[PDB]
Amino acid sequence: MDPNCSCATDGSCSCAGSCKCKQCKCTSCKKSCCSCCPVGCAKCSQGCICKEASDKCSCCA
Amino acid sequence: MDPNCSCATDGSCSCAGSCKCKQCKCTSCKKSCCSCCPVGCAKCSQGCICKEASDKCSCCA
Ligand code: NA
Ligand code: NA
Ligand SMILES: [Zn+2]
Ligand SMILES: [Zn+2]
Ligand SMILES: [Zn+2]
Ligand SMILES: [Zn+2]
Repeated sequence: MDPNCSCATDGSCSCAGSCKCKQCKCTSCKKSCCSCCPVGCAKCSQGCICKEASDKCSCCA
Repeated sequence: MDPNCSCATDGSCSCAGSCKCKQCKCTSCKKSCCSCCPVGCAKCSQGCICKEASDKCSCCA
């Protein structure tokens, strides 16, 4: 339940993207690296390239 | 054609994952953030958590 994930660390959590974690450690959870892109974004797959403002981004299509 | 992507920067590239880029800027390309996980890995979607050794990882299922 490190600063970045508040979940149980025993493998059992089913948060599946409804958590508020920054960097969730649950295998059920596939949230995006940013608020401006879907989790599937091609330009961000090797690493997030956006500025963490939130809102909406100019670097991805 | 920055240090991290060698592609043409005009939108036209169709490398689609056959490039050697570290952080490819082409919208056709969906390579993984690491060598030990598929691009779809749940634990790495908000940010890569693995150690860049390459090989195979202990943090993801
Ligand atoms: Na990409
Ligand atoms: Na995740
Ligand atoms: Zn969880
Ligand atoms: Zn979660
Ligand atoms: Zn390319
Ligand atoms: Zn590429």
